[PDB]
Amino acid sequence: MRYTDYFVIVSGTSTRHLHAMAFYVVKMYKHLKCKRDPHVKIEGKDTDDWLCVDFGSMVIHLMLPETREIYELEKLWTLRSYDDQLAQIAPETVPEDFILGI
Amino acid sequence: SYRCRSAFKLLEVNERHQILRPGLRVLDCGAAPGAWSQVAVQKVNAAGTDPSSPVGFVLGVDLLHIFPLEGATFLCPADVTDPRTSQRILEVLPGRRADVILSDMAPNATGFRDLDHDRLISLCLTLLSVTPDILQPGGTFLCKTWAGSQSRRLQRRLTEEFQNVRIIKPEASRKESSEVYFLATQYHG
Amino acid sequence: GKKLLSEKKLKRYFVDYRRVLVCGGNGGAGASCFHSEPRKEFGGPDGGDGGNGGHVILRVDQQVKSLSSVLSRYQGFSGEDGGSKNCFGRSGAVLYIRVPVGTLVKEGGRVVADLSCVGDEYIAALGGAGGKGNRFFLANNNRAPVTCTPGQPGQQRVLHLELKTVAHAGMVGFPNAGKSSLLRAISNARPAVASYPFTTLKPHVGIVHYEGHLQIAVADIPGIIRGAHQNRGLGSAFLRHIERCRFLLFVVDLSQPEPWTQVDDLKYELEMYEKGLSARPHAIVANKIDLPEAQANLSQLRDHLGQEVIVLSALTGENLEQLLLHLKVLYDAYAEA
Amino acid sequence: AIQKMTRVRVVDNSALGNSPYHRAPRCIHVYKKNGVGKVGDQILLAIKGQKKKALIVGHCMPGPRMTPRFDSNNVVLIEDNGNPVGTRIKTPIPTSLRKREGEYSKVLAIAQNFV
Amino acid sequence: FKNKTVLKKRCKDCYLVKRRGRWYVYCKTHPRHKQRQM
RNA sequence: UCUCUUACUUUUAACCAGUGAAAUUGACCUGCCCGUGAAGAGGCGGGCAUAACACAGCAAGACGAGAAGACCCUAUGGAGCU
RNA sequence: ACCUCGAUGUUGGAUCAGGACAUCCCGAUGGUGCAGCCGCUAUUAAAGGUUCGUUUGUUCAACGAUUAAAGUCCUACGUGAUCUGAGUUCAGACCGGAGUAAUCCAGGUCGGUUUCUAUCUACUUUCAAAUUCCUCCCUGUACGAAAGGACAAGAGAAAUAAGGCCUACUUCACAAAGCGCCUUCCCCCGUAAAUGAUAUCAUCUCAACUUAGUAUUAUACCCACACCCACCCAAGAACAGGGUU
Ligand SMILES: Nc1nc2c(ncn2[C@@H]2O[C@H](COP(=O)(O)OP(=O)(O)OP(=O)(O)O)[C@@H](O)[C@H]2O)c(=O)[nH]1
Ligand SMILES: Nc1ncnc2c1ncn2[C@@H]1O[C@H](CSCC[C@H](N)C(=O)O)[C@@H](O)[C@H]1O
Ligand SMILES: [Mg+2]
Ligand SMILES: [Mg+2]
Ligand SMILES: [Mg+2]
Ligand SMILES: [Mg+2]
Ligand SMILES: [Mg+2]
Ligand SMILES: [Mg+2]
Ligand SMILES: [Mg+2]
Ligand SMILES: [Mg+2]
Ligand SMILES: [Mg+2]
Ligand SMILES: [Mg+2]
Ligand SMILES: [Mg+2]
Ligand SMILES: [Mg+2]
Ligand SMILES: [Mg+2]
Ligand SMILES: [Mg+2]
Ligand SMILES: [Mg+2]
Ligand SMILES: [Mg+2]
Ligand SMILES: [Zn+2]
Repeated sequence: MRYTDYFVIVSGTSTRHLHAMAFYVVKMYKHLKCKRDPHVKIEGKDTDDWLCVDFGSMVIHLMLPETREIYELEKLWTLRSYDDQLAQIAPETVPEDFILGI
Repeated sequence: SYRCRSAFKLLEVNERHQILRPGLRVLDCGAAPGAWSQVAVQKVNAAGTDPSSPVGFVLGVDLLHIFPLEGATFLCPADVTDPRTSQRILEVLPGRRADVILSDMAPNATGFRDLDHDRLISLCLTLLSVTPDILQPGGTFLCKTWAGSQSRRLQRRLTEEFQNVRIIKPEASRKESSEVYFLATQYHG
Repeated sequence: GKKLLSEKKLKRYFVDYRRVLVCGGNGGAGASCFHSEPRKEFGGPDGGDGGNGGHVILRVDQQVKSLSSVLSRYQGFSGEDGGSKNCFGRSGAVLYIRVPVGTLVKEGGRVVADLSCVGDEYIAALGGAGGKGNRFFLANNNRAPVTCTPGQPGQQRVLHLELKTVAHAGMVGFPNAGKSSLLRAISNARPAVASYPFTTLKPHVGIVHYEGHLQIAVADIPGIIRGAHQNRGLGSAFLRHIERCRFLLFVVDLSQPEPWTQVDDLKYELEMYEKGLSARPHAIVANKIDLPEAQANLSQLRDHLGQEVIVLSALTGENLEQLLLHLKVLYDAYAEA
Repeated sequence: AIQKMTRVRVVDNSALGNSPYHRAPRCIHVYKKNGVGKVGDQILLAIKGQKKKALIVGHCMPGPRMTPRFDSNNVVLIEDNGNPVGTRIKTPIPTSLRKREGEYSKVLAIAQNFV
Repeated sequence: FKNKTVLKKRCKDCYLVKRRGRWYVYCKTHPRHKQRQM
């Protein structure tokens, strides 16, 4: 899975609490950052419930408990093709001879 | 005098069909700036200009604000999609009913044929849902629609509820324009 | 870039109350001309309509913090007049008036808007409808020049913009009870503090930080006096902020021989302003306890006011923590849901 | 290249995208200085009598060499916020989406296949 | 700087000069008093 | 059709050879800018420029060429219709 | 007003623009009732830029989505021997109305012929010395009660404009092209300062003078000249140009 080494999900109390954490983590990152280690960008500051920060080999997701209940990111990444959310949705096939009937 | 040239479209439709009569209750939707309300009040004598002729009633509901008129009351801002606004229409109309429905409402043209069509037709579907408690049996219904795919769909459900569905394209309306008016008289059910 | 040090009399800049006459954009319009062509010399009537007047809206801005920026009279932009060639006038652009967060709009005895939120708007005046042209009125019957009228000047509305400072808690006390001092102690805010009475004329908001990433705003108003209903002292004009404040801080100095009578005077004057203010929930706080005379009178305070009253010093910051506990507890009590 | 008045395919588990309808979704607008939109670019959609923002994820027009080239124009419905309305992306998305400038991390998070 | 055809005094501190071939009014107490000949 | 145009073929084209028109034309050794002419200058005034001579393109100017004149007025001019 | 323009009418639109600044955006300043962020007003600046759809013949306007902004004009309301003919215009017809009628109408509606082989003037590779948006760093800092939120310095990505090119992709195939790739470099003339007289203080100076400020220039490209058999050519209408060991 050609994305990252380590995926991290953390929850928060309030919207402003999430900003606190994300902004501390990025701030501390820069302190301990290697010179050649590229700079990072926080994502979704405008967003209410979901914040994300990508590092080199770590990816972190800051959410409310509300968004955790609807995204189930842990389930997706632990078991890929076998999750419940993929099961409900079925691929649509065109009919043979390509004729629709009512 | 008329606040917009839209009033002339109603005049052409009226003369052919005699949709507006003295002492006949009228509901106008999307009334503002009030060209359709101004032309309606003259014919129904809601202003009470003619002593011998009976006096009607006109109400107009629109999102944008409207100046007051003689013999007409307005409720704005209001949206017909909102069911709350319907009860406010109910209370003001005398005799618990409105005899005439005029629907010249149209959501702002985005400039895409498909998107504009869908919103206006579905807006008329909401009107059709709210007809029973507003429209008196044997009452007349007039709605403004853009031409498209689901124009036929709107016709089919109109033929269920009304005796006759009359497709009108007025001369006052630009010939090159795609706007079409559906008239539906003799309400049953 | 440095903030300029402020004079005590900063009430010169800060404005809480303003009478505004708002008028929308005028119709303008008016064309009564005639088209001519080489082959067709008469051509026909040729009058463009005019654009509609722009509306006036009191958009709320966070970064105004005063009603000083609003003017006595506002006039909306009028729409362009109709020209020849059946050219229409452009409608006027919308006029926006930026107004503080704690603003309230009153027209004719009753409130029309309470714009106490962020981004919320109220239409101050409707722009007037643009007049008709010569091309309008053309029919089979006419072929004639009437320019109508300019038509519908913008709507004239007189309203009172009134600022009520929005906070969770306010402070009430006699002059030189050390309200400003206490605010300076608990918050990072710097209100002007001095020994001479009737300081801090402008209301001062500081917030208090907590561990749960939540902030509680406390307001400091100028000193109040017994009476104040006859506009004695500074009056009770500044009391407008406290309406929005969820609870009150009764700051009482122990320097005075009978501090127990202080709260009695305070509750009486609040009643004089508004009935429910006296019945409104509160906390009583004593100040300047570093002085020995305060320590002497403490016993009789315990006798009259009781144990529930929290005793504090501002200068030395004595028992500040109990205040913070009480602030948080009152918030969690009746400031929720 | 997805420009104005282009039919697109919504490759989401979102209700709005997968709903049966008489119209295919159409590209109202492209958020780029020039009108053409490649992968990663945002575009506005007219679906089911409403406007919705969407992210371009793969397209038929050939791109840079080692980058994949799809057979349908695939978009993911997003809110103005940046939050995707749907929860899952069945269809593979190109990995290139990662390094490109902007809010792509969330969409990567809900995708299963990278090509 | 405000463009004025005729130049006036707003203060005692306020002073005139002829610079760059035009008259100016400078003011240290109130820099708002500044004027330029047009 | 367009975004946004491309490539090739044929016709034309351009060159060599043969045949050989038409509208048009006061005379011309026939420049640019500014002013004048109220508008309108290759040709008048003040400046500037400037060896001579073909061929290929272009259409800004020559109030460009060609017509049974579009419109308004006049004639003690006609004609059709009522 | 006028014996000045127009017998292939005029409005719009296409193409291509030239110019003015009374500057819409980007640049440089002064003041502010300029904390910071947006704002309000004035000076200076025309090198560059200034969107796409729907309705209507639209010029306008309204509406929708954008942008950094979607400027105000002039040019025979620029330009029709470069192009359309949608509206309004000739012969046909209808509705409504006027008129005894023939016929008419500043209304509504349908249809309706756009010629030219360029003689003269003018012109046909002068230089690009490239503009802008966004993101990150600073920094989430200064500032600020908080909410919010900078400037210089620097890094990366794009978009267009100009000039090229074909190794890949693409239309294609000894090649030519874009949908693809490569390159793209100076500052502004408004003010901010000293020292110092008339007027022994002071004062930035249409005083003598001293710094921001060079208060004017690049650098770059080209640059030899037989036969003018014939052939070839990444050169080309012809002519000329390059190669022919
Ligand atoms: N000894 C002592 N003096 C104090 C203490 N707190 C305040 N003071 C004094 O009391 C003064 C109170 O002045 P302010 O805080 O301006 O008074 P106020 O209560 O805001 O009332 P106004 O003067 O009307 O604004 C301070 O300037 C100090 O001199 C305290 O804890 N101990
Ligand atoms: N559901 C709805 N109910 C009422 N008004 C609506 C509406 N949806 C749209 N509108 C409004 O209706 C307006 C058009 S109605 C105006 C018709 C015409 N000018 C007249 O003479 O009355 C739009 O500006 C829109 O804001
Ligand atoms: Mg005219
Ligand atoms: Mg005080
Ligand atoms: Mg030829
Ligand atoms: Mg020959
Ligand atoms: Mg001839
Ligand atoms: Mg001249
Ligand atoms: Mg001549
Ligand atoms: Mg020639
Ligand atoms: Mg004649
Ligand atoms: Mg005669
Ligand atoms: Mg005369
Ligand atoms: Mg003439
Ligand atoms: Mg200027
Ligand atoms: Mg002119
Ligand atoms: Mg021409
Ligand atoms: Mg035909
Ligand atoms: Zn002064």
